[PDB]
Amino acid sequence: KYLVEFRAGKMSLKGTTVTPDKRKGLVYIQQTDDSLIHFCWKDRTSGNVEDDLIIFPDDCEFKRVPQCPSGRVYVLKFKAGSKRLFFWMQEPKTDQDEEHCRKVNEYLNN
Repeated sequence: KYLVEFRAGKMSLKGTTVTPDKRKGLVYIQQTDDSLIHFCWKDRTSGNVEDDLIIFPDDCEFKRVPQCPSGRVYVLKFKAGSKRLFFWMQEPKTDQDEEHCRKVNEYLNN
C-alpha cells in the first residue's frame, strides 16, 4: 500500500513553458519489496501511473511554491541538478496541504 497519497495534478514542460496538466491525479509514495521508495503520479481517470521515480534520502525536497496566487503549487526539487517536478493540490480543502507536503518529505528523506 501507499505510505502517503493525496490528490494533485502534475505539470509538464512544453517547449520552455511549464504547463499545468488539467487531469485529476494522485501523488503517492510506495515502498516496493526491494525496499526502494517510489514517488509516483497516477492519472485517476485511467489509473495509469505516468511518473514513477525512485528517490533516495536527501535526493529531493518537496515544497510550496509561494508566489503562485493559488497557494497550492508544490515542487519536488532535486537538490543535485536543476530537476523540478511541479504539482498542484487538488484536495478540496487546503487545510491538509502542508501536512501532505510534510509527509512527502518524511517518507522520502526518513
